[PDB]
Amino acid sequence: EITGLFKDLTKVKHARNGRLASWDQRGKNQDYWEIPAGESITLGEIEGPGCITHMWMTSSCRKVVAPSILDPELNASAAPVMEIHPALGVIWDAYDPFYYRKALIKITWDDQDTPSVLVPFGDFFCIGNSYPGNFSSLPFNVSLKPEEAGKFGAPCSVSCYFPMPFNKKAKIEIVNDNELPFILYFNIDYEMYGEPLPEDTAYFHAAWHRENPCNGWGPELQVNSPEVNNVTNFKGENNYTVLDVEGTGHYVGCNLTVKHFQGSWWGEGNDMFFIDGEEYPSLNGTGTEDYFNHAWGMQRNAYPFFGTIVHEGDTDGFQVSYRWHITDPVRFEKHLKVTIEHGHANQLSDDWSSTAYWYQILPTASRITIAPVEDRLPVVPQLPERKLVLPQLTEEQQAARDTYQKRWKDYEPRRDTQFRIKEDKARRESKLNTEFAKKLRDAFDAE
Amino acid sequence: EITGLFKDLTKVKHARNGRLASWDQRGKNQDYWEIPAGESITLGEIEGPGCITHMWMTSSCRKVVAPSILDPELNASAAPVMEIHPALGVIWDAYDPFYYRKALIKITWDDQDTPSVLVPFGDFFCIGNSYPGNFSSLPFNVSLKPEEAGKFGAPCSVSCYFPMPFNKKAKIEIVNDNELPFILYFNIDYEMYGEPLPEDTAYFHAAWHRENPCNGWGPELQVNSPEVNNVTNFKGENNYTVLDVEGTGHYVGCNLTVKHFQGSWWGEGNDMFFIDGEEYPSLNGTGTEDYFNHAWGMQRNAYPFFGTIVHEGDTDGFQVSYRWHITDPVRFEKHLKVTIEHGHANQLSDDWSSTAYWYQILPTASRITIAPVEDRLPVVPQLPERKLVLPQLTEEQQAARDTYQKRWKDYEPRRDTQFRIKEDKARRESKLNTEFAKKLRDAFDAE
Amino acid sequence: EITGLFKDLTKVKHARNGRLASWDQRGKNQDYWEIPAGESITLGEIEGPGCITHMWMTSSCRKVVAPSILDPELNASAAPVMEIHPALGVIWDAYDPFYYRKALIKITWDDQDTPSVLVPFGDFFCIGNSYPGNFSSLPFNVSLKPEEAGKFGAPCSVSCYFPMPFNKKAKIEIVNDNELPFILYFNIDYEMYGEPLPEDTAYFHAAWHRENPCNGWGPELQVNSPEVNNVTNFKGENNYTVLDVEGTGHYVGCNLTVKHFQGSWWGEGNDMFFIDGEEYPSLNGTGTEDYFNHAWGMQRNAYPFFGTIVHEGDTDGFQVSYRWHITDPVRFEKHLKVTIEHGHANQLSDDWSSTAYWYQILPTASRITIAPVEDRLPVVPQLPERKLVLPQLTEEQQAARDTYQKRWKDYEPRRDTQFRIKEDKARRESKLNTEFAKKLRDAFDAE
Amino acid sequence: EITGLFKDLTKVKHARNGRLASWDQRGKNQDYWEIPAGESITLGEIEGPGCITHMWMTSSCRKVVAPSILDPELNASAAPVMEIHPALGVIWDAYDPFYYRKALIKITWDDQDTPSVLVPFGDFFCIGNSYPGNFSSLPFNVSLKPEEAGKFGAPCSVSCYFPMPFNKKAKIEIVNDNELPFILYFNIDYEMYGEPLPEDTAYFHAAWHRENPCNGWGPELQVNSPEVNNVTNFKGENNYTVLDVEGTGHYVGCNLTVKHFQGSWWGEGNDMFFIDGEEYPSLNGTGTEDYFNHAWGMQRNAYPFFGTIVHEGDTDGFQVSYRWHITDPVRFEKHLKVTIEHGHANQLSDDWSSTAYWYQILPTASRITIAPVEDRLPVVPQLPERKLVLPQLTEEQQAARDTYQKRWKDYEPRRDTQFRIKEDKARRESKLNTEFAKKLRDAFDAE
Ligand SMILES: OC[C@H]1O[C@@H](O)[C@@H](O)[C@@H]1O
Ligand SMILES: OC[C@H]1O[C@@H](O)[C@@H](O)[C@@H]1O
Ligand SMILES: OC[C@H]1O[C@@H](O)[C@@H](O)[C@@H]1O
Ligand SMILES: OC[C@H]1O[C@@H](O)[C@@H](O)[C@@H]1O
Ligand SMILES: [Ca+2]
Ligand SMILES: [Ca+2]
Ligand SMILES: [Ca+2]
Ligand SMILES: [Ca+2]
Repeated sequence: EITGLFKDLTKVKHARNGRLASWDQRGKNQDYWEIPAGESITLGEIEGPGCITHMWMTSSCRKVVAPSILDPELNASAAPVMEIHPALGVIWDAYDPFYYRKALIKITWDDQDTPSVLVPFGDFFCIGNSYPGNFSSLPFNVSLKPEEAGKFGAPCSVSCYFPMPFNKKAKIEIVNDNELPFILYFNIDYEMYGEPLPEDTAYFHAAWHRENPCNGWGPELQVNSPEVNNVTNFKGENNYTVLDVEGTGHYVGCNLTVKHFQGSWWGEGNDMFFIDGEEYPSLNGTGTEDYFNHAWGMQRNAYPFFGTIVHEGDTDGFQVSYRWHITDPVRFEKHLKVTIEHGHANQLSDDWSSTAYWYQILPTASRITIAPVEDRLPVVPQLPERKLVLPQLTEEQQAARDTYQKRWKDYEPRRDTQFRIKEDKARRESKLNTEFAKKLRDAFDAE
Repeated sequence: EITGLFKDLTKVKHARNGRLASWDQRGKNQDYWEIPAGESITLGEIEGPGCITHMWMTSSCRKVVAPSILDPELNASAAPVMEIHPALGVIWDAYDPFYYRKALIKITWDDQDTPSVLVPFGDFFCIGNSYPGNFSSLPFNVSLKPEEAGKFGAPCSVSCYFPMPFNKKAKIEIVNDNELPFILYFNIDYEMYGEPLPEDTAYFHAAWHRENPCNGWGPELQVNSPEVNNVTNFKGENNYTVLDVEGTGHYVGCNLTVKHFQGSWWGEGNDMFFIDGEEYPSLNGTGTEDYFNHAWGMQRNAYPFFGTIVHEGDTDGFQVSYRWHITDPVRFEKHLKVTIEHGHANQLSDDWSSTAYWYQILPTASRITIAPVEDRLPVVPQLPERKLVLPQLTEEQQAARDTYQKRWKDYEPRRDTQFRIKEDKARRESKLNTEFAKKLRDAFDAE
Repeated sequence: EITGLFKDLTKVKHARNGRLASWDQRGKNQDYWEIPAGESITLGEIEGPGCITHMWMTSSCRKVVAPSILDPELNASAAPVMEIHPALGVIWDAYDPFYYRKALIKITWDDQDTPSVLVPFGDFFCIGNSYPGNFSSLPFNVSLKPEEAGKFGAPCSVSCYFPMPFNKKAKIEIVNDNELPFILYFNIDYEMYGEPLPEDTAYFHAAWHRENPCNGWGPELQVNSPEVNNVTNFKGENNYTVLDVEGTGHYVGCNLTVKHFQGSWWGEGNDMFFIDGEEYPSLNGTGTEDYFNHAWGMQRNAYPFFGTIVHEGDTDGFQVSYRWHITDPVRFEKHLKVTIEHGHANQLSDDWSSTAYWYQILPTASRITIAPVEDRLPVVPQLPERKLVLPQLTEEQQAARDTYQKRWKDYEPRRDTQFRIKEDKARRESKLNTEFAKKLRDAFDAE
Repeated sequence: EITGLFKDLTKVKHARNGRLASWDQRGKNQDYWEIPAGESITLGEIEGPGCITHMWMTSSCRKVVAPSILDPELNASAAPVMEIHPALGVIWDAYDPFYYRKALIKITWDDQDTPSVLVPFGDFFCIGNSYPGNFSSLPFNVSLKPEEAGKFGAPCSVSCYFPMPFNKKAKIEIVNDNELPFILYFNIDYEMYGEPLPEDTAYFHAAWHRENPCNGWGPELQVNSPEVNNVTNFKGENNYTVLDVEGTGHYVGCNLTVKHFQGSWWGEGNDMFFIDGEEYPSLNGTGTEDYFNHAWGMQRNAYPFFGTIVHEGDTDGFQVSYRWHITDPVRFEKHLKVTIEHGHANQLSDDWSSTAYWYQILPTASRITIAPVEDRLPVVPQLPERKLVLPQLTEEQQAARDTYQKRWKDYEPRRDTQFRIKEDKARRESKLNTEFAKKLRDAFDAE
């Protein structure tokens, strides 16, 4: 009979599709949710048994910083994002650079008392450092326009093909720790099953970590100096920790964001895997790019199972990398610790953050935590404070300043009102999304 | 034991390879078929049980438009396509622009009364608008030389890796509705099985559709104006129809060719899927690029499961896109309607054409039809006619024109004869292909 | 329940991960082996039952050609490869151009009296002609820096995802026929199983071949001339042979390196497959790029199942191509001969070399042999020997020459000593890798 | 003493700078003129003796096609050009494609009864076919953003460094034959002399011509066919005419716009120059790209004295080329005819237009004339008429259409009012420019 990776297309399954989407439930063209500031919102709850098969999202986070001559009430029903150059003098909706780190995606399975996915919104979808890079891999993709590329908080399309099965419940939320609301478009595709999945089905988990700085013993020594290279590290007690989880499952890989400070090479450190509580690692690697299957540094390649999302050569000292263990998972019966030396023998004190992805049987024994929002922001240089003192103003210059400020006082509250109306639609459609998914489950189960 | 997408490589299967190919059955180097004008030709018939595993093709359609100083009889045995610049003045075989829409690929399973695949030759192989774009995806690939790219009817290699099981019969035909013959190279690889395929085996299906113009209510209104955006559309009675099919199976995606007329954006319309006769769509999308897993327009990306084949930014207003639902298929027990609003709430009157791909158990309940050839040609701007008046001619210029017309009246019928000869080879090898596949079937079944 | 190519991620397997790596077992930052000149070295032996799931390697081979002002003893403990421009006048470690062809990879399964893999180190990893090209495919990848690309012996990352099951034993070796040692970094991942694999399990095999020159009847005749194209070849006695193997299994593809001499096109020859001892080929192709799923020449494309690794357009007359038959394998019960005509009807006398990959049930019936190292080297044009005569020397010029000669006489032997020390580390780590793999085997089976 | 092309920087000149500019004479930031539709406007008149040394311009011509949610009265005081994507739904100011051909630049010297420069605005500044290309040469330059390039009527900066001496008067005018007004920014630099120039001083002249179609004897014969190539032409009576002028002076070159119809090569025709009424040309060229100092076609090169502005390989069949005879001028005592064969022996019937540049002693003997606006428009292919029909409209769709039509009824006249006010400023500043230029002249002469 039929073999190979396409074989399942040649047999029918009695499974019912459903979809959680930001679709405009007024039937109009606002097919996005305005996610409120400082709030969690449920994209949907799905009753199992079923499986998530595909996620697509895109997003925008703009801060109103100047009055516009665009009617704000009518503007609210036009295109949702005013991609208009500030030089035209007619509007200024600035880019919020770090909104991908200020928002989390949170997934809970089977009404467990802990989430199984708790990751910044960006990093989950392989946006490191809140700074998108255009790439394709087999389970994750980012479609980023070249004219939006190379800035913090650039808009782009994200897609996830990692399957997420659940016997009883799926609850998918966005946690917005931002002071600003943001626009989220999403299509979360699943299928519902007519019979339970095997009780030992492995469920999709993801967790985020940052060490900033890494606790390096030699940050001021040149990388690859004879003195650094002859230091020993076997047990890897101080290694950067990608994942430290208790249970039965397999790790399926990571993304890694590195901001490197000395301007040599951040990546001499070995991956070291500790399976099921062993004291010394059974799986020893050779270097950090080596783990990501590049060599002599990272290259501007993004391959199905590994590579570069954002290359250091294109940025102010930061790299985003990924490797998927899809046909080569790292398996564990009791425990897995995934580590990488942060520089050779933990020499360096760079800014490392990572998303770890794994599958495991429930219950989820490890309690997944997230650093608070103030520990999630990119490290960026800052212009020194310039204490501008106004020259002597003509009456004409003072009246321009006063007229503009009066426009700003009238305009900003009118935009605020339009934001509040859209946030109301989001909270309303959150409920509707869960209600329709319940109706779909019940109608499917009834036959 | 062995898991992951490569696992079937680790176990033998008692199945016998065969291949339908345009190989030169004289044993010489004309390993192509001259497909005759206005005729159908059978690439081959294969007795089941078996599965199509791979198709590769390439093609050329030239029109002789000028006399050549190349001996036409010897020229017939040189390379099959005279890629010689018209400025050399020695030959002119002009490119036929729309031959990809004028020819169909037609596949009938198990001696059914209706084809299960009836699609223009281009569109089946993800050439939209008879206008190749270079790209790769998991099931379909086009390899297009940059020097041939950017023109109607460019030569290129096409490859398909969608499996096509059949229990009783496969009949693969080209329907050439062109006034010209065209050169076809092909390799269709299949394997033969020793036992029947299960009765719930889903068979490969594809069908082509166009709405030109779409029935837009606001083609002259600016896209994303507040008036357009506050129109409602829940039921999608007037949505563009990608697929409307009765049976049990699953949709596995589409290509979509859009020629956009107003010069704004064509893509605001939501995908809406109607499963198993439901009145309101159960699967609600957010936008057309969103369905194709891009955002804020389409990008010049072609990923394994989605993207752009031909970008609007490179063309005279047209886009060719695809999405594959290989791990996330849209299943149906009785019926499936795959629709997309043509602009938000079907505002727009653009030229939309699509290839829908799906698998279903037999029988093919739905008679698959195709629009006639006059309805399949790309919409292109035309130069105004120029009623050129010859100047007063010198004797020398009159002699040149007469000598050239004489050369043309001798040369064209010599080229016509060489075409007719190659067409007799194609008709001969059609029969031989089916005879050999029968020998191979009988020898395999004897052992 | 769960379907599609990711499905195996949703079930746990009670299998234990292991890895053979070049990790520094002093715990320091020499995570590479200095592979000795004219020696074989075991990367590791693993006791089955198990499966290789992933290999990553990179390599460097430099010849010391000038004295350095870098302290040679300290330099041994710095970065392993001195990528320092010779115009600085401080060091010169020249690139060894053909080391990819002078070293072999050699894999023996279940203690058989033949290796099952015996292929030049480069060709195995889809580096043809000892001349890397940057590309991705589903099973094999090369990540080559653009700065390093376009030369013989360029450093690059290689990865292999073809699974390699074994019930009793895996033995992975490098055979270095080079007069120079070379640096090898490697990570070889596998999993160990608690029960045997089915005895009918198909084992990974690969073998290498070269015809230089091919035995052409008409190398001086223009390709695609009428005289060439009307020559017949049905039976393919003189076809280039990619593979000729007795057993039960399936061919999963090749790489092919062609150096072309006449400056026209090397690729008119058809693939012809002979299954189970048939006299005439049952699988006839149409041309060599056609086999590689390109058309009208090879393109600068590398797609998941086929394409170009190195494009003839970018070199001095040579191409490196691949095709993978992963979902479309060529199966055989008794025998398989994979051939391609070398030019149409074997017209041409070019330099062809290939790696064939297949799976088969044990035993390996025939010894896999390899051409000796003198027959494995790329064909490169040579500068005529420029018999330089020194002019009359000033005393200062003579003293400069003597001083330099003297530095070289002291420096070279100090670099030799440092190579011998690293070679001793490789031989020591060879034994430790096998001992650790046995400990892991025993501790796994103990549970 | 000092030599070379820089030498004149080492000697002072008792000459006064002046400048005609579109500077905002309200002292605000509208430093452009809205040139009224269907009017001429004087950029300025300058009393001699003096010399124009430098001209810079840019321009914009938008058509309001949709209602804006931008307040139009406030919008008039923001940036002058709403470079805002129509897909945002907030504004639509469409590009007018042919304004470069609908407006002329007209310069009259010494109050003569003819202009000495009468050339379409675009063509004068080496914008051919109302289609800018980015380039630099010694006397003319275009700086065109890549984002704006590849479209009719793209905004770009133009600069002219040809000197224009005048003993008595310079009058510089724009002649706007467009139905639409357009924005013009300009800076025209000159110096004023304290004594007359020698009376024999040669004055700058330019004239424009178009032959569409050219009067070809053989447009349907393949270019470079032996029949075409053996037709003779010594006297060039039917040659394309770049310049045909009576006086004493020198030709300093041309730009040439060709739209080529047969898709071979337009450029086999020789330049032939007839000096001082000779019957047979004394200067015989070899081909059209040869005249332009390219070969085997035109290249994407733009060099100080010659090259390509717009390359045929980037357009729908049209090329724009230039040559400057700055050190190699073509001198005449009584008469010059500059001709080029329109294809070999005037075979072809393509669309040729040119700007000829020359210097000559006054008087300008013959009126410089120009084809009327309807004879100046690029030849472009036209889409067939779409004859859309509205479907049956919902009450909602009808209400949206009525609301949008009402917004447009109100909005368009509001934009018309703002254009009329800016046109009043242009007419006002025309007078002020000439008044100020007279005050400068008188103040300088007083000194
Ligand atoms: O890729 C080989 C080695 O080169 C260096 O960049 C190290 O990080 C690595 O282990
Ligand atoms: O990608 C987000 C949204 O942007 C617009 O171009 C819409 O087509 C889409 O719904
Ligand atoms: O790809 C079509 C044909 O063109 C030539 O390059 C041949 O090698 C091939 O069979
Ligand atoms: O450049 C040499 C010759 O090549 C052809 O394109 C002719 O137009 C020209 O005279
Ligand atoms: Ca290391
Ligand atoms: Ca929408
Ligand atoms: Ca052939
Ligand atoms: Ca000529």
